[PDB]
Amino acid sequence: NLWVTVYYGVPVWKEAKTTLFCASDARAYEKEVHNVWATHACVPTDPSPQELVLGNVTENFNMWKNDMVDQMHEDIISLWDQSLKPCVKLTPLCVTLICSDATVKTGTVEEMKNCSFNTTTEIRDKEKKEYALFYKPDIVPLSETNNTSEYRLINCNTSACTQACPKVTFEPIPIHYCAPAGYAILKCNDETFNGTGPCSNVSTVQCTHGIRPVVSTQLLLNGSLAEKEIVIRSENLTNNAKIIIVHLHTPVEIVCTRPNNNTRKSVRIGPGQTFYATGDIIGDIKQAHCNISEEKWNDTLQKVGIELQKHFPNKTIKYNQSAGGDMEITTHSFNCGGEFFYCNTSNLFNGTYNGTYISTNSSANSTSTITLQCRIKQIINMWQGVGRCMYAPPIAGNITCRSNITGLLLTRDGGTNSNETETFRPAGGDMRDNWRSELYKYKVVKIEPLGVAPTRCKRRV
Amino acid sequence: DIISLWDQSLKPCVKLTPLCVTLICSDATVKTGTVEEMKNCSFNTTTEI
Amino acid sequence: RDKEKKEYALFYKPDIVPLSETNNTSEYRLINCNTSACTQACPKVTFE
Amino acid sequence: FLGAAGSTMGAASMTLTVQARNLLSGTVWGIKQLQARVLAVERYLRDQQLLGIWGCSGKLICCTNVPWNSSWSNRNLSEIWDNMTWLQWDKEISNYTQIIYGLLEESQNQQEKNEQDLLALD
Amino acid sequence: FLGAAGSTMGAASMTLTVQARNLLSGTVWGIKQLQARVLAVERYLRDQQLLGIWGCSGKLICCTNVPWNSSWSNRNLSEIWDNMTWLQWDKEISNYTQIIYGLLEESQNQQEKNEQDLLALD
Amino acid sequence: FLGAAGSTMGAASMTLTVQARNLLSGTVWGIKQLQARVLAVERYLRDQQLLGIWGCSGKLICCTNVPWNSSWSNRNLSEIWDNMTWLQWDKEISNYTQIIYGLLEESQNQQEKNEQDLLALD
Ligand SMILES: *[C@@H]1O[C@H](CO)[C@@H](O[C@@H]2O[C@H](CO)[C@@H](O[C@@H]3O[C@H](CO[C@H]4O[C@H](CO)[C@@H](O)[C@H](O)[C@@H]4O)[C@@H](O)[C@H](O[C@H]4O[C@H](CO)[C@@H](O)[C@H](O)[C@@H]4O)[C@@H]3O)[C@H](O)[C@H]2NC(C)=O)[C@H](O)[C@H]1NC(C)=O
Ligand SMILES: *[C@@H]1O[C@H](CO)[C@@H](O[C@@H]2O[C@H](CO)[C@@H](O[C@@H]3O[C@H](CO[C@H]4O[C@H](CO)[C@@H](O)[C@H](O)[C@@H]4O)[C@@H](O)[C@H](O[C@H]4O[C@H](CO)[C@@H](O)[C@H](O)[C@@H]4O)[C@@H]3O)[C@H](O)[C@H]2NC(C)=O)[C@H](O)[C@H]1NC(C)=O
Ligand SMILES: *[C@@H]1O[C@H](CO)[C@@H](O[C@@H]2O[C@H](CO)[C@@H](O[C@@H]3O[C@H](CO[C@H]4O[C@H](CO)[C@@H](O)[C@H](O)[C@@H]4O)[C@@H](O)[C@H](O[C@H]4O[C@H](CO)[C@@H](O)[C@H](O)[C@@H]4O)[C@@H]3O)[C@H](O)[C@H]2NC(C)=O)[C@H](O)[C@H]1NC(C)=O
Ligand SMILES: *[C@@H]1O[C@H](CO)[C@@H](O[C@@H]2O[C@H](CO)[C@@H](O[C@@H]3O[C@H](CO[C@H]4O[C@H](CO)[C@@H](O)[C@H](O)[C@@H]4O)[C@@H](O)[C@H](O)[C@@H]3O)[C@H](O)[C@H]2NC(C)=O)[C@H](O)[C@H]1NC(C)=O
Ligand SMILES: *[C@@H]1O[C@H](CO)[C@@H](O[C@@H]2O[C@H](CO)[C@@H](O[C@@H]3O[C@H](CO)[C@@H](O)[C@H](O)[C@H]3NC(C)=O)[C@H](O)[C@H]2NC(C)=O)[C@H](O)[C@H]1NC(C)=O
Ligand SMILES: *[C@@H]1O[C@H](CO)[C@@H](O[C@@H]2O[C@H](CO)[C@@H](O[C@@H]3O[C@H](CO)[C@@H](O)[C@H](O)[C@@H]3O)[C@H](O)[C@H]2NC(C)=O)[C@H](O)[C@H]1NC(C)=O
Ligand SMILES: *[C@@H]1O[C@H](CO)[C@@H](O[C@@H]2O[C@H](CO)[C@@H](O[C@@H]3O[C@H](CO)[C@@H](O)[C@H](O)[C@@H]3O)[C@H](O)[C@H]2NC(C)=O)[C@H](O)[C@H]1NC(C)=O
Ligand SMILES: *[C@@H]1O[C@H](CO)[C@@H](O[C@@H]2O[C@H](CO)[C@@H](O[C@@H]3O[C@H](CO)[C@@H](O)[C@H](O)[C@@H]3O)[C@H](O)[C@H]2NC(C)=O)[C@H](O)[C@H]1NC(C)=O
Ligand SMILES: *[C@@H]1O[C@H](CO)[C@@H](O[C@@H]2O[C@H](CO)[C@@H](O[C@@H]3O[C@H](CO)[C@@H](O)[C@H](O)[C@@H]3O)[C@H](O)[C@H]2NC(C)=O)[C@H](O)[C@H]1NC(C)=O
Ligand SMILES: *[C@@H]1O[C@H](CO)[C@@H](O[C@@H]2O[C@H](CO)[C@@H](O[C@@H]3O[C@H](CO)[C@@H](O)[C@H](O)[C@@H]3O)[C@H](O)[C@H]2NC(C)=O)[C@H](O)[C@H]1NC(C)=O
Ligand SMILES: *[C@@H]1O[C@H](CO)[C@@H](O[C@@H]2O[C@H](CO)[C@@H](O[C@@H]3O[C@H](CO)[C@@H](O)[C@H](O)[C@@H]3O)[C@H](O)[C@H]2NC(C)=O)[C@H](O)[C@H]1NC(C)=O
Ligand SMILES: *[C@@H]1O[C@H](CO)[C@@H](O[C@@H]2O[C@H](CO)[C@@H](O)[C@H](O)[C@H]2NC(C)=O)[C@H](O)[C@H]1NC(C)=O
Ligand SMILES: *[C@@H]1O[C@H](CO)[C@@H](O[C@@H]2O[C@H](CO)[C@@H](O)[C@H](O)[C@H]2NC(C)=O)[C@H](O)[C@H]1NC(C)=O
Ligand SMILES: *[C@@H]1O[C@H](CO)[C@@H](O[C@@H]2O[C@H](CO)[C@@H](O)[C@H](O)[C@H]2NC(C)=O)[C@H](O)[C@H]1NC(C)=O
Ligand SMILES: *[C@@H]1O[C@H](CO)[C@@H](O)[C@H](O)[C@H]1NC(C)=O
Ligand SMILES: *[C@@H]1O[C@H](CO)[C@@H](O)[C@H](O)[C@H]1NC(C)=O
Ligand SMILES: *[C@@H]1O[C@H](CO)[C@@H](O)[C@H](O)[C@H]1NC(C)=O
Repeated sequence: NLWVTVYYGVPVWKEAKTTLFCASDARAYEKEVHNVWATHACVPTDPSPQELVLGNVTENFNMWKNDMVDQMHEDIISLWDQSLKPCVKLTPLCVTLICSDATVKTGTVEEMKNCSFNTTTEIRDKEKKEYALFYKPDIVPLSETNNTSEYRLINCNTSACTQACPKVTFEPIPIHYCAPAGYAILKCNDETFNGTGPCSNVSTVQCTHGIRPVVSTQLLLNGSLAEKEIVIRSENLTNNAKIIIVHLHTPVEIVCTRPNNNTRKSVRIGPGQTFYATGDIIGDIKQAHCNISEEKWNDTLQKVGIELQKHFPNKTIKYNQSAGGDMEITTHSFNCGGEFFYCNTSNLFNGTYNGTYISTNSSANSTSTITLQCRIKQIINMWQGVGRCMYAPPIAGNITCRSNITGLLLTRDGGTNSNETETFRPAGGDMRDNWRSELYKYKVVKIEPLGVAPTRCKRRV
Repeated sequence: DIISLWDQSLKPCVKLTPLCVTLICSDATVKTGTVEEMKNCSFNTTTEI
Repeated sequence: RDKEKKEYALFYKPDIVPLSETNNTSEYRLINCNTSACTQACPKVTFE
Repeated sequence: FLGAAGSTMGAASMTLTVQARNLLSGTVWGIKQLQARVLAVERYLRDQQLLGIWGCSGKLICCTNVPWNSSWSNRNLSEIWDNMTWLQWDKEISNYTQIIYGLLEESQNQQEKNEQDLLALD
Repeated sequence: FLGAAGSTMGAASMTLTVQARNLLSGTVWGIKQLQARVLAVERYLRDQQLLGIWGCSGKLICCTNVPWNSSWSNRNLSEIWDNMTWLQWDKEISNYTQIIYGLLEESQNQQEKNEQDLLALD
Repeated sequence: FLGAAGSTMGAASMTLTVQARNLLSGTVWGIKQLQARVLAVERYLRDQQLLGIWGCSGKLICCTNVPWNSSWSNRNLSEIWDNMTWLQWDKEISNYTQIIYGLLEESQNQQEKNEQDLLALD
């Protein structure tokens, strides 16, 4: 009667975990073999990906329990460490610094400080007096001070910092994540994808698209855009300690600059190792800042309020400053060129939206620009101290960088007094939320090509 | 396996090269309690600076 | 780490260089000091 | 690849060979590349070893001389092969698997020893 | 190994198994030896997988039920199998390889489903 | 696994598939796990490659069309298959192995070329 039969190559799958690998987009790496993300070691994706939509397939999704984002976080940490490993270590520079003054008066921000010390030459006996201009957030007054002019570095009582090599470029080259053979990556195709829940349109692929590992807090930069509508993603939307990833549809352009003409000098420390620092500032001293259009940012906040009032019905939402904390927590972190900006964002997230469409200024046109000021550090302790601290070497000349804004990382500070006005503050710092906004579509599965079924057919014996 | 596991466990920890200095040592357990074995030693350590 | 001791050795003439800012004095350093720190070969290693 | 994931079982009777042709072809990144290269070989060889133990290796569709138990049977042939998809089948059949696999293995060895005894008695 | 590289096509039809028995068996140097050990397994399993997809795996010489197109045909059988060696053939026939291989794959799956329908109708 | 190590040769003729079932898939420790994972694949693929070269791969019990020489023959069939065990056989027959293996290889290729010439002459 009915005899059991086995089929090889059935199209079924199951949920599993595996070690995906990088694959670049065959960019010209004949001279740029010095990138920090080592993308020249990735497999060149010469052909187009196997983009096939399945049809009549439903799959359940949950990206907060994804393992791809944890793997990508560990890859970024290990790439950073193995790029920062063979460079110069700044252990002989942690000495007593005599810092008088560098800027002539208060100026814009007098964050320069003229610190001199006794560096060590190639000869272990002769020590030489040297000077350099350090930024104000890098130097601390020395312990047991009688308001004296003795300063040390921020990192000396915590961990020694290795500087970045000057040939290493921090440019975010796109990275494709590819599953091994025998696995697959299934992605959603709903244009109004919640983030969790099932999808009615699923396609298959072997390699994800070219996501840019862009490191920034608060505002997201250079990301992928949503298709037609602003998408608001969160784990619960009722727990106040869950970061809301807002995904815009139209990008907003930001222009960030450090305008003062800075120089670079090399201080020899030990045999064969140098140390690059700020030598002098040529010309006038101006303020490092960033510029956004005010009308476009108001329209973007108004549309985010439109999309957010339907999840908090019959309420007014009200944007505010970031919470209490240090500069590295509150300020919008940023990096272009190689200089690590930290921008203020207190006049940016400022206003409110109730149910009525308050401003119809999109019908008119204005050239008013919001300008937010940014400080600049050298010594960074990023990813909460799980990675090593780095001294970013200075860059001669002025720096400019155009960028887009595709996402926001908000948080809620509701309470009993928030019965009509709802507070939404900027927040960030958990760096895997940056890469949850790019790996929202994808899921990894393992194919199981053995199948068991009866055919009412017997083996010929 | 025991040797290599021991070496990789002691690999990332603190090295005591700066501790090897001249120690000025006087007896702390000066009493004749037939134990002794604890010598109070002072030295010039190096701070972060 | 405290007690330093005076010690001599006979070095070949291409290895030593007169020190910087010399008034034709008798101060010499190694050739490799301003280029890269140099590790000696182990004596049990054979170059055959 | 996986073009008939939502189709019927019989519609997978012509596209089951394209799921079998993509199963092998495809220093941090060096480590990940090496681990992926070993994983693909392992996942191919496990399925080939199970097919060889069942004895119907070298072909895609088999017949295994073992009756289908009524505890596993719930539908008719048209209902299974014309309405349900392979993923729903794999969801609803997945229990009682290792006893099926052992039954196929001992049936294959019984076939081998019976054929060898028949040829030795020739 | 490779002793009939300069001989004719027919003369390589008795020594094609000696070149199939050397295909598998044969910390800087540890890394190089590990990479060589993985590459040998990959290069053997790719050819075995293609032979399995064509359905004639387990034997050295096959016949594949697919006509030889006139766009590929240029010589006679005596000229091919008695005058030319395998190297000139591998130089000259190498185009249309993917469509030849796909034709063999679909022909093998058609044979499998036709045989299964014949045994099911029995 | 290995449950019939002390039984007769015929008594291992029904449980010889359980040894083939467990033959695959049964940073210091990461290195040891990686080396073990490569070693299992190599040791499985070597036996499968030899069985494919002899041409009787895909089955557990073979017949190889080659006469048993009197220089290897010392006992009767009942004495071999009812009194001696397989480990004693592996101890006592182990010489003249490569000659037997090459004879099986050339016999298989002769069978392939004879069958292909018979089908080409059809
Ligand atoms: C940040 O802090 C550093 C150090 O704390 C300052 O750097 C020093 O700045 C002074 C002031 O400009 C420099 O002194 C000048 O140096 C010129 C060239 O240097 C050579 O000559 C001097 C001897 O004069 C040597 O000591 C030195 O090693 C070099 O060999 C000289 O030409 C200048 O001399 C003129 O002025 C003096 C009076 O000051 C007169 O007596 C002379 O006759 C002549 O007219 C002057 O000496 C000094 O060289 C700088 N370096 C160091 C290591 O001390 C930075 O200026 C300060 N600010 C900024 C923005 O970086
Ligand atoms: C979001 O995405 C935008 C778009 O890419 C980023 O903006 C880029 O930022 C990078 C720096 O991070 C810029 O790269 C630098 O550009 C400088 C200017 O290049 C222009 O001018 C030269 C000379 O006229 C032209 O040849 C060139 O084609 C450009 O028109 C370069 O001077 C820099 O060169 C550096 O690298 C080379 C190669 O290694 C070295 O030889 C140099 O010495 C130097 O080290 C560098 O290439 C880039 O121009 C920006 N693009 C745009 C469109 O503005 C944002 O940074 C990004 N956001 C974040 C947060 O990363
Ligand atoms: C092993 O060896 C070590 C060092 O060799 C000993 O450690 C020292 O022990 C002495 C004796 O107890 C300590 O001296 C005492 O310190 C107390 C607190 O210390 C502060 O104040 C003193 C100034 O008095 C500073 O020098 C010091 O840095 C701290 O800021 C004081 O309260 C004590 O003062 C009292 O006694 C003196 C007389 O000795 C009177 O003049 C005072 O008025 C007051 O009554 C005293 O000075 C010393 O601090 C310890 N540390 C060091 C680094 O020297 C161990 O005791 C020894 N044994 C063991 C078992 O470990
Ligand atoms: C250091 O500061 C310099 C002074 O600002 C920077 O130069 C500026 O670079 C930007 C690039 O974003 C240029 O903006 C472009 O302008 C053109 C229009 O060009 C016309 O107008 C300019 C006005 O100065 C004129 O110089 C030209 O000849 C043209 O007539 C736009 O089409 C582009 O879209 C873009 O907006 C500035 O024009 C340019 N200013 C000057 C004075 O050259 C310089 O980039 C800074 N250094 C670094 C490394 O960034
Ligand atoms: C930030 O936002 C900008 C606009 O908001 C983006 O600028 C657009 O980028 C598109 C993609 O690179 C461009 O489309 C391409 O344009 C060229 C020139 O006409 C065509 O040849 C290409 O076919 C076309 N690409 C496609 C897929 O059709 C847009 O022209 C360009 N400008 C506008 C006004 O839309 C920035 O790319 C974006 N990112 C950054 C880093 O600035
Ligand atoms: C770097 O090295 C220089 C040496 O080239 C140091 O300068 C010396 O500093 C000491 C103090 O640490 C000075 O001693 C002082 O002498 C005066 C009298 O002149 C006395 O009143 C003080 O109480 C103190 O004893 C010394 O004069 C000075 N110069 C020399 C040539 O030795 C310098 O301190 C080191 N550090 C820095 C940060 O520059
Ligand atoms: C290593 O040294 C640095 C510098 O001394 C230490 O940073 C200091 O940490 C303390 C404790 O968090 C800070 O004090 C706090 O200041 C805030 C205002 O910013 C005030 O509101 C709090 O009540 C508290 O007093 C201190 O400001 C900070 N110093 C600087 C310059 O920021 C660091 O803690 C040391 N690390 C270790 C492990 O010893
Ligand atoms: C980002 O920018 C905003 C505005 O530019 C900064 O907020 C303002 O910071 C100043 C500090 O100079 C505050 O002035 C002082 O505040 C203290 C504490 O309330 C008060 O006791 C003093 O009398 C004086 O008013 C100012 O209140 C504050 N807010 C506004 C609306 O101006 C902010 O500090 C910047 N940085 C960060 C990390 O947010
Ligand atoms: C840009 O967006 C902001 C908010 O998204 C718009 O400003 C807001 O306008 C309303 C009414 O025009 C303000 O409400 C009232 O403000 C007064 C000011 O003291 C207050 O006393 C009243 O109780 C009431 O709340 C609201 O404060 C204001 N928000 C601000 C200024 O941050 C603005 O109209 C938009 N501009 C454009 C050009 O689109
Ligand atoms: C740790 O560092 C301290 C310095 O804070 C050292 O103390 C100093 O030691 C020297 C000898 O190495 C003392 O010099 C002596 O001076 C007397 C006259 O007072 C003379 O008779 C001796 O022949 C010798 O020259 C010095 O006084 C003393 N104190 C200071 C403030 O310099 C100490 O030796 C170092 N080592 C240890 C193990 O503590
Ligand atoms: C590290 O220090 C050494 C020793 O001071 C430097 O070697 C010196 O390099 C210069 C430039 O090549 C040599 O000058 C040349 O000498 C030749 C004669 O040999 C002459 O014909 C040229 O016109 C030129 O003047 C110099 O002789 C040489 N010193 C010795 C002792 O051979 C080396 O350049 C330094 N490296 C760095 C990176 O600073
Ligand atoms: C399901 O998703 C697929 C993949 O995104 C959609 O196919 C795309 O359709 C657009 C038409 O707007 C084409 O331009 C693209 O080329 C298609 N993608 C590919 C890979 O070919 C499909 O339309 C979606 N279907 C539904 C019902 O949502
Ligand atoms: C943004 O948040 C700050 C948090 O401090 C708000 O400031 C408080 O406002 C309430 C309103 O009555 C006062 O009672 C508190 O004393 C304020 N705290 C401080 C430290 O000043 C601020 O009002 C918020 N912004 C808006 C527009 O609501
Ligand atoms: C948020 O925006 C409002 C107006 O857009 C700011 O209120 C004005 O602030 C300036 C300078 O602080 C004052 O000169 C005006 O008188 C203020 N106008 C009103 C109506 O209050 C407000 O300061 C902004 N918030 C922050 C934190 O800067
Ligand atoms: C949509 O998203 C919100 C926030 O992520 C979540 O609370 C809600 O359950 C989601 N709804 C569905 C149908 O997935
Ligand atoms: C909330 O707002 C909507 C639209 O403005 C309105 O229809 C509804 O009645 C409001 N809810 C309550 C409880 O009034
Ligand atoms: C929303 O705020 C604007 C501010 O001008 C006001 O005109 C409008 O009446 C408000 N709407 C509601 C429903 O409170």
